[PDB]
Amino acid sequence: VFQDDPYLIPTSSVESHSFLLAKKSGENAAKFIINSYPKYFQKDIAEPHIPCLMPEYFEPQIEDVSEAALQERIKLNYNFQQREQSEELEEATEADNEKSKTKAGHHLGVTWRTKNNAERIFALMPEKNAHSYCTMIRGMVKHQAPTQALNLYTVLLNNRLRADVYTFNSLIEATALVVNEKFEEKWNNILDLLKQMVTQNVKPNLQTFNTILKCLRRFYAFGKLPALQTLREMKAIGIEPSLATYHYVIQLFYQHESPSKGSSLIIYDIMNEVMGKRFSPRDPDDDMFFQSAMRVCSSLRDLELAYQVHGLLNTGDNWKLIGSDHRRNFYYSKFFNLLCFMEQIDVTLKWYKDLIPSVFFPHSQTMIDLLQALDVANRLDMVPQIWKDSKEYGHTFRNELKEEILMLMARDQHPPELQVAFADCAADIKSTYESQPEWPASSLNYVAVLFLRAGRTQEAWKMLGLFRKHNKIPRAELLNEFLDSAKASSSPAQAIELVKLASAFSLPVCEGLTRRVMAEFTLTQEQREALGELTALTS
Amino acid sequence: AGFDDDGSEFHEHIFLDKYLQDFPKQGPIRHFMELVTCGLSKNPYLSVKQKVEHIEWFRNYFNEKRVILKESGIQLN
Amino acid sequence: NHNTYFALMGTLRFLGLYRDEHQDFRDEQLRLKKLRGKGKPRKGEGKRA
Amino acid sequence: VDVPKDMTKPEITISDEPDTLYKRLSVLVKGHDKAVLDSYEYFAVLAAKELGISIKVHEPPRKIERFTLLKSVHIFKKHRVQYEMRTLYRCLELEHLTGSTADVYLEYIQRNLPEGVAMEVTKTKLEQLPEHIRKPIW
Amino acid sequence: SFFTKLTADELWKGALAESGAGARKGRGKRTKKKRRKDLNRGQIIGEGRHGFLWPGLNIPLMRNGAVQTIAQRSKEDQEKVEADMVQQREEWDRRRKMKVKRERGWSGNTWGGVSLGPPDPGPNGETYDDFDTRILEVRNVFNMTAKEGRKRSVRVLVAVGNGKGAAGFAIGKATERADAFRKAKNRAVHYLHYIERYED
Amino acid sequence: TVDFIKKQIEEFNIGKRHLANMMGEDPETFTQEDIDRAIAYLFPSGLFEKRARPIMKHPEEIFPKQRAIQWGEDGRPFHFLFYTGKQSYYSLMHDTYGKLLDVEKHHNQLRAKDLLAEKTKILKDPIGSRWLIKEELEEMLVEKLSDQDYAQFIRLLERLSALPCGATEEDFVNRFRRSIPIQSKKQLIEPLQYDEQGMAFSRGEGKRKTAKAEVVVYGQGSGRIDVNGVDYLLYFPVTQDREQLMFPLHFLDRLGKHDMTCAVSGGGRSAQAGAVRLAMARALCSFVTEDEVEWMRQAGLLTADPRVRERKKPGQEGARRKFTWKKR
Amino acid sequence: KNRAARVRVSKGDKPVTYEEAHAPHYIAHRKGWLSLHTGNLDGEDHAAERTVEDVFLRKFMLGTFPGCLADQLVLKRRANQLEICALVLRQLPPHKFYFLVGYSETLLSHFYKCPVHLHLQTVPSKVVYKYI
Amino acid sequence: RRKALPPRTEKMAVDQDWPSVYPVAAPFKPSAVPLPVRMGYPVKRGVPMAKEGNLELLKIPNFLHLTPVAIKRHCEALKDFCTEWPAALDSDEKCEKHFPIEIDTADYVSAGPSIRNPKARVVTLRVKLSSLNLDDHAKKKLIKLVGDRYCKSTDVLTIKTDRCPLKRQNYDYAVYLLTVLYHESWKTEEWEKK
Amino acid sequence: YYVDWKMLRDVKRRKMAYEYADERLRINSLRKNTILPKDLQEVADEEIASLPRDSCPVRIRNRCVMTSRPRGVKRRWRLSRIVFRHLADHGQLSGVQRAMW
RNA sequence: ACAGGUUUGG
RNA sequence: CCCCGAUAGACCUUACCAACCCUUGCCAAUUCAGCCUAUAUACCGCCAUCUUCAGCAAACCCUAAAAAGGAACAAUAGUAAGCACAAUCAUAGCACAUAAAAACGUUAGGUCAAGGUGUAGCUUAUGGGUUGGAAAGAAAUGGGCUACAUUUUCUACAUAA
Ligand SMILES: [Mg+2]
Ligand SMILES: [Mg+2]
Ligand SMILES: [Mg+2]
Ligand SMILES: [Mg+2]
Ligand SMILES: [Mg+2]
Ligand SMILES: [Mg+2]
Ligand SMILES: [Mg+2]
Ligand SMILES: [Mg+2]
Ligand SMILES: [Mg+2]
Ligand SMILES: [Mg+2]
Ligand SMILES: [Mg+2]
Ligand SMILES: [Mg+2]
Ligand SMILES: [Mg+2]
Ligand SMILES: [Mg+2]
Ligand SMILES: [Mg+2]
Ligand SMILES: [Mg+2]
Ligand SMILES: [Mg+2]
Ligand SMILES: [Mg+2]
Ligand SMILES: [Mg+2]
Repeated sequence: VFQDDPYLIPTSSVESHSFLLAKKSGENAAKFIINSYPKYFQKDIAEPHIPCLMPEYFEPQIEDVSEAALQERIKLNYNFQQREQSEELEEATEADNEKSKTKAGHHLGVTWRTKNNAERIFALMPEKNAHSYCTMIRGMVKHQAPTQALNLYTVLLNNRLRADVYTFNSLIEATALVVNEKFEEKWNNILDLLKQMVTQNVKPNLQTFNTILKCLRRFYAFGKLPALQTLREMKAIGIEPSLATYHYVIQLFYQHESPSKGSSLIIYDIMNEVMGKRFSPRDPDDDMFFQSAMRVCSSLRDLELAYQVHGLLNTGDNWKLIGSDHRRNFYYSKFFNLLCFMEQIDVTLKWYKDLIPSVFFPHSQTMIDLLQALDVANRLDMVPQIWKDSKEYGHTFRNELKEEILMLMARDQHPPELQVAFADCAADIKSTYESQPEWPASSLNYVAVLFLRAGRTQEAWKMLGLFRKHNKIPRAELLNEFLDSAKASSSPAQAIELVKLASAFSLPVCEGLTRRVMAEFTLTQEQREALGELTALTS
Repeated sequence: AGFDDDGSEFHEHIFLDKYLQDFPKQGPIRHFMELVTCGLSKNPYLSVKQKVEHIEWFRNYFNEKRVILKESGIQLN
Repeated sequence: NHNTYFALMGTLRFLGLYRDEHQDFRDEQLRLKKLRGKGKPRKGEGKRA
Repeated sequence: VDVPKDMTKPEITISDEPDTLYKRLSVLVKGHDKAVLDSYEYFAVLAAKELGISIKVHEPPRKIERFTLLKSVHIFKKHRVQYEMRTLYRCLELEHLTGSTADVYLEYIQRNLPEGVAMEVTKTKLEQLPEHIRKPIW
Repeated sequence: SFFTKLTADELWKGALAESGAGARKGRGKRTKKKRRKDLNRGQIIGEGRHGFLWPGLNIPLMRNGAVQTIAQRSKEDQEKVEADMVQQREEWDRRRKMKVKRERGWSGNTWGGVSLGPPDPGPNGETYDDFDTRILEVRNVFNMTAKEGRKRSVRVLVAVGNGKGAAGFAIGKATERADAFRKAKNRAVHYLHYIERYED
Repeated sequence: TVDFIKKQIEEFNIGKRHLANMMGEDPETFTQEDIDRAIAYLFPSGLFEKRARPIMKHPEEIFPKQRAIQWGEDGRPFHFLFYTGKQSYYSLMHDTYGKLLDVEKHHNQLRAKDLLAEKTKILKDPIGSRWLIKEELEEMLVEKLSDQDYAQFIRLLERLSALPCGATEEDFVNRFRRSIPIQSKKQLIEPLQYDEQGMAFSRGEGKRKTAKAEVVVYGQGSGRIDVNGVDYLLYFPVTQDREQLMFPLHFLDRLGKHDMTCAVSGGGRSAQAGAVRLAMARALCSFVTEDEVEWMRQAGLLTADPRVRERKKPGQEGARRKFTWKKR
Repeated sequence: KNRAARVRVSKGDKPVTYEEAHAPHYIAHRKGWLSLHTGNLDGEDHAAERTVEDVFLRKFMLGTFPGCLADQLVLKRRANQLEICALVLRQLPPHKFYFLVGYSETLLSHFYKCPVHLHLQTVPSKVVYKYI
Repeated sequence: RRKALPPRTEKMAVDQDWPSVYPVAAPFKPSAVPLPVRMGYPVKRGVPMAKEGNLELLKIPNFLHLTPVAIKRHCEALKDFCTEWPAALDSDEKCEKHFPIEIDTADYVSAGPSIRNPKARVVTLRVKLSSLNLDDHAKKKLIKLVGDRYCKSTDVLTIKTDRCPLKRQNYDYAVYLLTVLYHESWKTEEWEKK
Repeated sequence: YYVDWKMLRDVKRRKMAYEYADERLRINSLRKNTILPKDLQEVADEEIASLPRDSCPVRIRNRCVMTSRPRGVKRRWRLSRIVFRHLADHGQLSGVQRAMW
């Protein structure tokens, strides 16, 4: 979807999120221009006459006939409500078919107006109950007024008209969301509604068993027993459950898994039983299923199961199973969280170059797990290769991530084979901050040990003198190390300035620095300077 | 692709003698209309309805102009 | 349809998507001419008035 | 290393209707330059040798259309400007093809057909006899 | 009539007539003025006559965490934006009006005695930093050719000297003034005298 | 630009590796023979100039070369004529003049000792060796050469050749000689085939002014021609057209010794005769010896007639006829 | 003297591109066609229907990308979908480039009743072939 | 703020599958091609232009998606849609004895918005008269009834129908013409006695 | 707008010819024949003459699309001989090149 | 006078 | 320059004229359109000419000073990127020929009438539509076709009647 030109290739996740919106803002703008000026696109040249490339019209066909204006205004909020008044002003009798769609057009978009239109459903004409609950029950759940919804069920039961699937798909939620120090009465009412749904010769659909399951996740942590009972009862019917059904069960198991590690095995076996067949996203609630089935693996440290979760998603459709990228960025990050340190460094590096630059950029979390993986196995040749990518992928998080990317060099040794990378990684960091960026004092201890074994003292001495002018002085262990380096390199003129710039700021190890300078001057035959420094620090 | 021509066949295009029943058979009207029928059958550009409309235009024109055919000396209906 | 061409181009230019350099040149030249003092007379006052 | 799994899912059914047979499938490819035509010939030969088509390829003669216009704007007729339009042809002669084979071959060819060339397909549809001609007596 | 329009470059080339057949030998020079004003200088791509704020050109793409819809300004701020555009049009000439001044050698409007800096280093690598140069004469020399008629060429006299007795002079003649100065500075080092100075 | 040249070498190497990978051939056996064809196939750029087509060769071939180092680190020039402008051309002139003086003194000593054991190797008529041209000398000597200097060098070479040359002097003079590009303009003779119990079988092809003719001749039968199934006398009523057929046969005395069948397409009454004549002449070479083939190709029997009709020009009548140009 | 599609010789400082540096007698010899389709063949039709749409797009893209378009367009016509290759300078932000490409792919497709592809290549400056 | 991102060349693997980078027709974006290609007429002292920003490299069609590797990879999966050709009909002698009728149908392709080509309506029907059951007088009558459409030297009748708009309608008209000719070749009317 | 008032009038001429093409096509069948008597042909002549003037395709002039030049315009490209050169020498038309033989 | 401007295609 | 714009005129073409009609009068809109009105001595775009003539030229060097010039081949201060020439390309094999190309400039050369145009002029008209005519030859002249015959004319016909 992005353009392959380097100036247009997205660098970070925010840029990738912004470029798509920018392109869509031009697409919908051109569509709006087409809709505003259809006469410039009426001419058809293509022989197959592709209708999707034709301009759309948002105006009705007839404005005088009320029955013709209602059917055009129900499909194209305020105009649909004004058409109702324009129809009722002429004393026109409206049937039970146009009123149903007129009420649905309002129940789809849209408190007082809701009641004013709901009274227009019964007071004007006896609208059919089969069209009454398809509107009012679904319109009151978003207005948070379920006390009137339960009366419509009694009304339709007294009118001897059966209740459809969409009735119970919302009434159980409406009666479950109302709880006042009681959780048993609502469950018993749900059971008594199911025993009547099975009595009224209406088979419960997949969403019927899914909606009751969606309500048992926010009320009780022990409510997984009925969640599994209905899951087995639905298997006993012969309807293969979609991903949305298992999503809520895995969500409840993830809530009950933090205190007890037993639900993880149930999650794993049910996921292994589900992953044996190719599914299809026939339910719009199949997005968080993977977000939970991989979050459990990332929380309980199961890479052998993270591999199975990754192999399950790309079985039938690698892309039609996740809707938003907010879940993808959290999904691949928590996958690489386990993949960095659990498996081999070779596997980590081979899965890095395929998912990080191509699929999605990591967050600030997995960037620390990468440092941990490169530190546990003592891998130094990959640090300059990962940092050059981090320069572009974590520039927004660099100021809160740099204090942990450079500590890996001091914990390991300094072989004489990587002395050029040891200098490049320090230069590309330090030469950019002095031209603007809080500079941590621990980076100077690293730039000292990178050049100590490298044998470059002239370039290392300037970095020590540059930071001392930043109104901040590092610890005297760095001074004692650079003093050993200077006394090994036979340059006594450099220590007489270090001791002076440390004594005026009163380092806590100044009494040891004064002992080390004496030994250095005795070794290099500078007792005159050894006494001159004492005579200078005295005053 | 995308053009079915109203699901017509060759018998609706070539064989058009079925529309010349409202004309004198032994008069010059048939001699004139056979040429129009051949031209319409040898025209892959027009559909069947347009040829029917041409035939009907000729029918109503000849049926409206009745004085000229009676004046010409040849009896036509 | 040259009328469709011109209307589409002018509508885009006025909406802020197309930038017609020739129309901008015509407008700049007309602005300079009216600033110099020789513009287009009003309809009905050219011959009589 | 991360290769997608279960990527094969076609919808191929066997209908009981006898497939149509073809004797000769002629493909006349017209273009402007010869390099594109040679690349297309190599591509077609490579696509036909895998399917077992035994394509016979020969180069039909070229056709050049030349036209003369004036050189100046108002009045200069002794001086002219002549423009030329070349058309090089390639003949792909396929023999012993079936209905499904011809369909898949023409699909794989017209999906990757270049922009600067055109292609004319002439099919020799095989048929034995209609029903009113086998042995009728008026 | 949209196909009848052309490029602004061709429009200006046909309007100013810089390549006219009369301006070759010198039959022009009557209306001695030539200015081509860029129309797209301060023309923002997003703004239009109707004032539609596109989420990608005029207004940002994201506000308050949510996307921005297609909106249009009222008829009270677009007029002020156009007034600011007219202000910038009338200020354009003020921006491109400045002559970089320098120190005067002899008079305020001459090059005699003005400083020009040390000459360029030699090809072998020697650098003349202690040398100081001065322009002594500037003259616009004309030559009558066969086609171009008057061929204005700048010839200047440039002297070099360090202050220890070694100095010289040279003449640089070219088409451009900056090129003539450079040629004179580069040729003045090759001709150096030594002046015997009693007690320096 | 040594760093640029090295970077281009590395880029060419990695691009050749990736090209072999994407083509599917072995990279070790992948060379320029495959590079050229792979590039021509992957980038089908049909142009009239091959140099304008995409080409990926070695950087040492893409970027041109120049003169090598003339002086070492000390700055002293290597050659002893570096301050002459042409350290190669003037060195060649000096060496040629030195060899000329040596040959002159050798010949003088031989004349004084009364010994004439040399010969004149200047008459190069049967060899067809011509002297070098300006391009043939500038391709050897890297630096440019002037026309007057080239003429002086050629005249010095001919001066040296006009004197009795020595043993290595002959090679020294001949190393700046270029003979005919192939020196073998003699044509090839088609072998005598035998098709379906038919001996003395031969076939020939001819063309003159858009008229293509093929002849099948049998050297065992009597003398007659079969022109498109009909007799030659009825096919060519004019005497000229029959003389065109008799001309190749009369020169070889094969009037009543060959039976021929000719098929001609295109042309008129004389173009067909000329094409059949050319085809017969090219076909009768298999029955005669080499000297008679040479005599025929010297007489013009084996050479085509490039005189075709020229295209008409704008503003003219017959590509030469101009309109009436009025002076006033 | 021929003037058609021929830029004259200046004093020696003007930058010219590979296309303008070649006289019109070099078409199909050293430089190729800027547009590829089938209407310009021998036994094919629709030569003007594609030519008018070519000129309209030549003007449309020039008006859409002002000042940032380096060279002319490359207009390929292949199987009912037309490709527009452009060499643009990286003057505009990537968000403004994506806005315009998404607006074009949805405007021109509906205006010509055929799928359009728009490919952009960002160059730092105009690539100079001859003297500059 | 200007950002310069390196192209894919520095990340291209030497063993990477090229059809994965170029599966379909592309405008030859130089950012995904690790091959340094120089196209264009060089200068007297210069070299052909580089691949970056080369207009001539975008002018020419690219076959990078049709490398032999991709050709084989695509043709391997196409073995499932095709059928087997009957080996008992390799020689045309038996093909003529089994299916004597030949049906020539023209089909054309062109890039653009229009698909309708008036040259596609023609349908040719070639029938060998030596494979039918006409008697002597029936054949002698069919010859004079078809006229010049029957080649006496080749013994083939050619019927070129273009009267119907649709190709299927022309095919039906051609088979009707063959049927009505085979039927009328046998009817001996009153005028055949003279 | 259009290119010129001449082109604007020619567009209306083509539109009226397409509008009344069927009527003239049906009436000319009554005049171009010799079987029907001339008595009705003389009336059909007056009837077809009573039609508007711009209804006959004879008034249609093949002008250019870009500049609407009345002469020197090719029928295949519908472009003037000068605009065609201005585009071909630019290279916006495939296959067009300078004829060299 | 420590001088500068002013003739001419120059 | 003179079968030139025009590879094309009964209406349209056609910008000419006479009779009559309309004046925000092609576009969404514009105290706005529209002009085949003048200026080709303001232009671009396109060309004619010398012209199958080769010269042009940034960067250096030289002159008993330099405005400028820079050459003697048995050579006396000349090197040089690129543009011209050349080579190459096309007339499906070479060579040839043809084609193509021919910079910088002269003719204030031709084109405001292919198209857009700066300046100067029209808006109940130099603008937009309908109908009818746009002859004719006292005379001169350019370029082509037919011939003024016997190597001709007619007949069938490849050329022996
Ligand atoms: Mg002053
Ligand atoms: Mg106009
Ligand atoms: Mg004087
Ligand atoms: Mg003439
Ligand atoms: Mg008229
Ligand atoms: Mg008129
Ligand atoms: Mg007028
Ligand atoms: Mg002029
Ligand atoms: Mg020369
Ligand atoms: Mg000089
Ligand atoms: Mg040079
Ligand atoms: Mg040349
Ligand atoms: Mg050749
Ligand atoms: Mg030659
Ligand atoms: Mg020429
Ligand atoms: Mg003049
Ligand atoms: Mg003149
Ligand atoms: Mg005028
Ligand atoms: Mg104009």
